[PDB]
Amino acid sequence: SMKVSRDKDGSKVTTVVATPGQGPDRPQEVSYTDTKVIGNGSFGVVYQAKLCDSGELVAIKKVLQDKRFKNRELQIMRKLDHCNIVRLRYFFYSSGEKKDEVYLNLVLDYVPETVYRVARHYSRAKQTLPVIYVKLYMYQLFRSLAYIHSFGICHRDIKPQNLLLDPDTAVLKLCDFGSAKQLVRGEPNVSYICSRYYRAPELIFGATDYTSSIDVWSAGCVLAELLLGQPIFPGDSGVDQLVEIIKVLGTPTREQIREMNPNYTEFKFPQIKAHPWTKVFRPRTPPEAIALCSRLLEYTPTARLTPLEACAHSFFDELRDPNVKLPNGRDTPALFNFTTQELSSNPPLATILIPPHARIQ
Amino acid sequence: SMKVSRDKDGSKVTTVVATPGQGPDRPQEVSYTDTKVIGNGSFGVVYQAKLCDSGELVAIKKVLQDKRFKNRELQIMRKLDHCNIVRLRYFFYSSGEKKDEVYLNLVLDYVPETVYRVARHYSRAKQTLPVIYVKLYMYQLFRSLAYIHSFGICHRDIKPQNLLLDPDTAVLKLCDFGSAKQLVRGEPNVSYICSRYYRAPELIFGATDYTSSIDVWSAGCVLAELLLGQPIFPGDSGVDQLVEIIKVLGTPTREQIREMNPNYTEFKFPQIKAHPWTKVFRPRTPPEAIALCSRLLEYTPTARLTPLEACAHSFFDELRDPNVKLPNGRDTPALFNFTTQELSSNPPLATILIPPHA
Ligand SMILES: O=C(NCCCN1CCN(c2ccccc2)CC1)n1c(=O)[nH]c2ccc(-c3cccnc3)cc21
Ligand SMILES: O=C(NCCCN1CCN(c2ccccc2)CC1)n1c(=O)[nH]c2ccc(-c3cccnc3)cc21
Repeated sequence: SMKVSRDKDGSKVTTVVATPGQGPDRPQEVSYTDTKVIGNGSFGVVYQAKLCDSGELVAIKKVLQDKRFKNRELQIMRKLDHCNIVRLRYFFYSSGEKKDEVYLNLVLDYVPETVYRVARHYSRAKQTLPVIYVKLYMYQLFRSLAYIHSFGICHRDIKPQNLLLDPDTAVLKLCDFGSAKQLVRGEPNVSYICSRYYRAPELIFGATDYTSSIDVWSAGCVLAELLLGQPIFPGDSGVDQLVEIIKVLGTPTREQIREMNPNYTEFKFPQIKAHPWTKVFRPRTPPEAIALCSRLLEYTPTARLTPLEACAHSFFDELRDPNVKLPNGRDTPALFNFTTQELSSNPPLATILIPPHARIQ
Repeated sequence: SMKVSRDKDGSKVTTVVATPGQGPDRPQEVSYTDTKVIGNGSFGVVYQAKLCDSGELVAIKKVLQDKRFKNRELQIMRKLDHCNIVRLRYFFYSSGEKKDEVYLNLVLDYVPETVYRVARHYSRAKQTLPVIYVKLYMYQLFRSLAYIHSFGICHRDIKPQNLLLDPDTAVLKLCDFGSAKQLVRGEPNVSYICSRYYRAPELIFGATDYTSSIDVWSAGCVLAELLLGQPIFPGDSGVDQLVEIIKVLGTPTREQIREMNPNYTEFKFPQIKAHPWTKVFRPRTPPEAIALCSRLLEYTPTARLTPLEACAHSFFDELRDPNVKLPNGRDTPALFNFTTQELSSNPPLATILIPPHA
């Protein structure tokens, strides 16, 4: 149930009874106005709304609730609390019209921009993003992957449209968990997840025993695209994307093929040597960025860095400098407030991850 | 070896010793001029050129040759001869500076347009291609699939970009055989072929025991797109594409899933009723066109029409009318010159496929 009403200016106000996303189940009376759509697609609509009291903007994600099982994205978002993941404020059920069908409404944080839109403005104007921002956005993405992976949860759809940005504060928040799943060893998972251009090679080869290192592949593809100004592995079909990977990574050995898809899909590729990564990027591209990519875009899934090991990479050393500032002069966002959960994959890395000036009493 | 030279007006002329495509290996001296790149991508470059002895335009596809095996696309082109398939006129090998790497060059026919660019012109102008042209193109596409399927060959990349058009003559020619493979029962094949928007469901579910009916699915996707003015099953991911398919066809039954990919990817889909096909298209969309789409876009790969059965669909009856003509006044191109090879899937169909007046 929801109660539609209005104000003196006919401004029109919706009031629902929602459950808070985190914390104990204490229903809340939430009133919002100025509902406008911000793109639909597949799952359903994603609306923007203004909360009547605080005036804060929020997002509402309206999808159709299956009456059999509870919604998997709901169950994951409720376990998550991290500064680089879009927060689930409230959720409530409703019905559009008659239908006899129930809708699930996820009330999330609003963030004005996406990496996709930002990187597209620079690419249209024949330029690239300032490396300080590429460091800041990549770091916060790797932080969010390290957090969700600590729970065994794989995003399975890392792409620039899923990376929200506050331009003022340089904050990045991972969004869209409608494909995320907990990966349990020995259970099979569908291989048709993840968007084209960002799918790991084991996904293209149809493997169903893939681990969380697919997200790291994807992130490596986001980084290279910020550096190149265009997708590094484009293609309208599996075969085309493989060709563009071979061009960069070289032909995969019989051993590397086994690590990806042990089924061996029974295909023979043209034998091309390894493109020296330094020849892939612009001349002034920082060597440490090229180093990070090569360690993320690996054939062998287990040879790829983990998210936590990526943050500790020398490419992010400038972020650990005590004097680092945003170009507009503000302080950087929270970068070093790691929890025990985040660090659980490798707690000794906090000797690098937490810089000395951050542990000053 | 290729001998670069010039004419006497300052034009630049290339002369190679090439092997005719469809014949005994007996190389000739071919010369051409006016080399223009018309697009590359993945495989390599695709030029356009003019034969010095006839001024005929030709396409040259240039790929890199693996010294291990022979090129699979060359081996297929040499066995194909159909009026709705781009002919391989000659082929020859060449280099390019040092490299120590050999390039294969396929001299193919030139056709000035594609179904993609023509479609895109009507879409941008908020019109739909007139149904006569949708019939003509779809029909010749199905003849070309009926032919190649009769050799057990699957194209595996049926999309509008690969459907060449001569606009004056209304001739369509299939092209790009760089993913084509003969499909033998019991041998597996890679599931990562075929462009997005046009991939059959068993491909999205990663099956490797698929048959030629993947091309028929792709064909129906072309048909729906020409009717609608945009792709029917868009999506940047397999999940996104399957949702668009569930929207139209309804939730696949546990039976239909086993027929597609018996492994069962292990996924649960939302339960959506079948969208009545007549509510997918514009109001004035011919019911026969909708009827043919429903028989091409089937979950069960064996429930789909074969290319030859689709040629005999009532949607193409106007093409077998003795008085049909093109909108520009010319006669329709070859449509009924079937061969035994082409009809071998189902010879009884000749009494429909070849009208009394041909
Ligand atoms: O997309 C989110 N902001 C994007 C804002 C970017 N412009 C969009 C609207 N406008 C514009 C658009 C087009 C042209 C011109 C102007 C101005 C800013 N989101 C949030 O702010 N909170 C979210 C929570 C979940 C999801 C989401 C995304 C995908 C799948 N599932 C959930 C998205 C957001
Ligand atoms: O595309 C073929 N005509 C299409 C011609 C259309 N242009 C003309 C216009 N425009 C352009 C206009 C102005 C400036 C720049 C460009 C480019 C496209 N082809 C033929 O005519 N013969 C073929 C044989 C093989 C293949 C092929 C393609 C891909 C993979 N493998 C084989 C294609 C053709």
